Amino acid sequence: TVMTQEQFVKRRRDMLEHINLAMNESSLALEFVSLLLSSVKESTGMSSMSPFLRKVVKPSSLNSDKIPYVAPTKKEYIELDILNKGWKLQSLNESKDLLRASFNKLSSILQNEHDYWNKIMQSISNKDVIFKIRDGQKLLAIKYGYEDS
Amino acid sequence: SNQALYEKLEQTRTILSVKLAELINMTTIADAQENSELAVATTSVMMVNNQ
Amino acid sequence: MFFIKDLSLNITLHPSFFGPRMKQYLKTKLLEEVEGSCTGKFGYILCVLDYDNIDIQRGRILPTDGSAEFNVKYRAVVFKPFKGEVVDGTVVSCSQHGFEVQVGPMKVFVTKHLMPQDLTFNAGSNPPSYQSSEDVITIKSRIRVKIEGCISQVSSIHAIGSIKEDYLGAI
Amino acid sequence: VTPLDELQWKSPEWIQVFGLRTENVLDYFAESPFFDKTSNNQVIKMQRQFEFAYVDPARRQILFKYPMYMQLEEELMKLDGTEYVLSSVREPDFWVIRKQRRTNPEIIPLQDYYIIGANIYQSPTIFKIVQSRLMSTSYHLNSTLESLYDLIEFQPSQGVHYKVPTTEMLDKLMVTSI
Amino acid sequence: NLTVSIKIALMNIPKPLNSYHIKNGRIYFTVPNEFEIQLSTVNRQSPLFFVDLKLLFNTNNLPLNKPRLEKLINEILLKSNDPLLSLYNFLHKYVLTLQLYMVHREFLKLAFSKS
Amino acid sequence: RRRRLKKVEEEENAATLQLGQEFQLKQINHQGEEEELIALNLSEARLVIKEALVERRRAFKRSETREKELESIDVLLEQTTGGNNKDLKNTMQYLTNFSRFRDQETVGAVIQLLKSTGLHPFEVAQLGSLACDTADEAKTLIPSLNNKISDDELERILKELSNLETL
Amino acid sequence: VSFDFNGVPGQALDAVRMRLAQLTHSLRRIRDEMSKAELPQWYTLQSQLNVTLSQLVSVTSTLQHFQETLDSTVVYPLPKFPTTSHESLVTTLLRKKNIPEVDEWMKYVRETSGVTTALLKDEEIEKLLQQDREITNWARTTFRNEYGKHDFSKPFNVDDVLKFTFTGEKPII
Repeated sequence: TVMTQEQFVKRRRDMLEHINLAMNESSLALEFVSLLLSSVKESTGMSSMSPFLRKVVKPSSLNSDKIPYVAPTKKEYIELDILNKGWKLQSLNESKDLLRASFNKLSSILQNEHDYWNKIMQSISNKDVIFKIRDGQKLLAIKYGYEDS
Repeated sequence: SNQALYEKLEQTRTILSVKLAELINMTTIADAQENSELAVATTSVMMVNNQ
Repeated sequence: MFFIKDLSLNITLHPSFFGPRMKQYLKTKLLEEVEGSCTGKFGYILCVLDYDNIDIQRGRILPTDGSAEFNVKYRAVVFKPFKGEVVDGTVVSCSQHGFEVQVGPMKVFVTKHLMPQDLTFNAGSNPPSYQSSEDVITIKSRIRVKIEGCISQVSSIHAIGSIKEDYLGAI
Repeated sequence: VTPLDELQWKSPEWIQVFGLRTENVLDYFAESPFFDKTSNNQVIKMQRQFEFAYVDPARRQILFKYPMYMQLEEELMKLDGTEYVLSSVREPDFWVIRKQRRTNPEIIPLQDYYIIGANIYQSPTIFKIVQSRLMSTSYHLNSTLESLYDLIEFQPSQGVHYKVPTTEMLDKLMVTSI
Repeated sequence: NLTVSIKIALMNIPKPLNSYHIKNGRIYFTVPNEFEIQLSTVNRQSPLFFVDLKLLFNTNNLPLNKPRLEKLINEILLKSNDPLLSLYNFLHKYVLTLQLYMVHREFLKLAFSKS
Repeated sequence: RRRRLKKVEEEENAATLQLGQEFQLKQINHQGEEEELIALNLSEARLVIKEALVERRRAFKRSETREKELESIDVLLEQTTGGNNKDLKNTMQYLTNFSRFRDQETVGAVIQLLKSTGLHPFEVAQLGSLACDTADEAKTLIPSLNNKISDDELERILKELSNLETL
Repeated sequence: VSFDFNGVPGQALDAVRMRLAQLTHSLRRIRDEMSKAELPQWYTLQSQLNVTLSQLVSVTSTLQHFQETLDSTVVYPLPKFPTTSHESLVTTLLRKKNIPEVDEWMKYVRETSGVTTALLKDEEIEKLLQQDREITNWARTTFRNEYGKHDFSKPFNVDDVLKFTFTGEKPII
């Protein structure tokens, strides 16, 4: 396939907005936990609160209590289990497709590399001299000058 | 240089030997332990992104 | 233990380094005369902090030697042991007199009088080691030791260790 | 199906007809799906149609301020089992009502329900809150990872890197002319 | 156009800069076969601002440090007592510095021998 | 300034908090003002030294697992500094072996957790350095902690230090 | 009054706050390093992504270790919370609903599991999961036995020769 600038920049923008959403959700969870921790600690929750949350609400604004210890039922055991089975199957399918695509692309690249090395060994004699050179990419440079002869 | 090639080859060989087996081994169910849809989600995404 | 302290050193510059980059020569001689240098007053000085802004004032020419004396003030991380302090380390040598444990840049030698009596020397092992009923102490072994004695010369520091206290020894 | 811990409930027909104040939060809450029909509150409501320990000072203030809730507590001490009691009030509009089991008095609490502007919410578990937030975080992170790996090209001649999409003398002029 | 023409009437003009072309939202101060620099003003009481410049001597259209030269030309227009004489002196010295470096480049690329 | 000989003084001992007259709690800095004595734990010292070395590498240019960490800091060491680095190499190896915490956020969590105690810098650096487990073991490892921290507070703070221990 | 803050878990909430702050700070690193027009070096970016993923695993494992006393504590606002003025804020901070994207994708994987509750009995589901875990056990012992099948100078003295060269005496052997 061939990749273009506009497709590149829309992928850039959508992964930027996805990482923004991930950061937002993680920070919302962190600030909920810190606002609940300030009910009993009052110091370390204030460190993890937002300045905006400190402006809006005061610490010790939430309270929680112990509802009784309950054992989850077998219906939601098997529901969580069948969810786990299906989602592990979906991850297995994604891994299969990723491995297949990587194998195809790497096979194309290695056929190109094998052709390149076969061309090198059918092209270059041991009398010729080769050295590595940068631009930062590695390139082979052959020296044909008479200055050493 | 060749000692570094030894160490890198050996480490990569061991982790290739263990890694796919771990990838499929963590696809198990037990009442290791996943009592939450969050645990299921995290283990499933760490399969693809870690193994 | 590791500390951060304000340090001052009188450094001598030969007149051959009286160039436009005399400050750079001063900083380089500060590096290869302070980094890794041992002093008994301020401990093993490891690395110089804040290399971008090192306080170098005017340097006095010595009236007879002709060299310049700069009183350079700097920030550095040091390592000074103290009596009665518990540190971790690894064994690098063993003998019948005792064994040395490597903490930081310093070797603390633990004498043969300062192990529990069940632990005995075994020189037949290769490398020679110390063996007891429950654990073995050899080269490249993690071990926690208390320093109960420190001697500090002008340029050398040597410490004495012991593991006879409970909840010490190998980790 | 929508689980009960995840919905906001109000009855604006009840708000237009009766109106919500502190004196009618419990029978306003009785119309909610949060309310259990087999509760001691409802059965003593049917019966009536037909200092003290065991409570925190937050509920002491509510009882000593509102007399009908002391009447409710005095009638609930005669029975044992599930009940709803009003724990914290901010006038004019904030309430907290807790599920509560009582034995003869030994009291253990259960799930709570907070009332903000006659809009009733069931108190979720903090596990459920942070777990939903981390589900969202994991989904967005996985999408970020997949979309970033779509931008990865591998070459053997270099390291693995990003796919490539498909005048020097003017300062010398400036310094010479000025 | 009326604003740049109502502004240039109150200012003295350099003798080689008497060729000015008055169209298209700006003024074209030109020196023939040397350069043509175009400037605009916003109002009566504000000093003129750089718009563009075209090089008229044969090499052309060599690329230049456009934002840097715009910044310094606007700066000297703002601070100079006589903006037109200052601009003419600076630009004449700049194009002749360009010409000296160009003949230097030809002389160094000519290296016949250096003996 | 008085010119007494003052040759009599107590021996520097860690249990009595006597670290010498120039490792006192207050230190006059190069700017002239007094400052709290900066005592580092092992992971904190490793991160400060690594930060100094990468800053020096940046200045020279302008002018995680154990195996990759050791070679990375070895290349950093040989790139940054010149001669007489046996001692500094041993410090780097010792800190990367016995570094309890990996990154800056975890170690700064350790400093703020130990500054919530309001305790001695030497004592909190010893707590952050030694991989202790129980309160009584902490008291017998550091005799300086006797009659300073309650047992429940000690066991809980070492409990979240054990939680913060990683890899 | 005191409101009796007690049913509030201290150590579990503190631990999840510390891991969650680590995860949030790593996500902030990824945001302000990756939003720029030029991407960072891919080795550094992959290392940051791996640290972020490992911290997500760590906070999930800490929350799993505190699975109880986290389902067993329900949270309500207090009166000193401004509820009339910031009802949206308190409901956003106390929401347990996760996004329609993740719910539609969990429904998708539930449908593509190939088996559902809607047309099978609970005993049939339990025996299907039992034979499923038996198949996984067979696969992992196959991995175990397959992995166990394979294994996983001086010819002379320069000083002596030069001392001969300058004096004439033979090198000592």
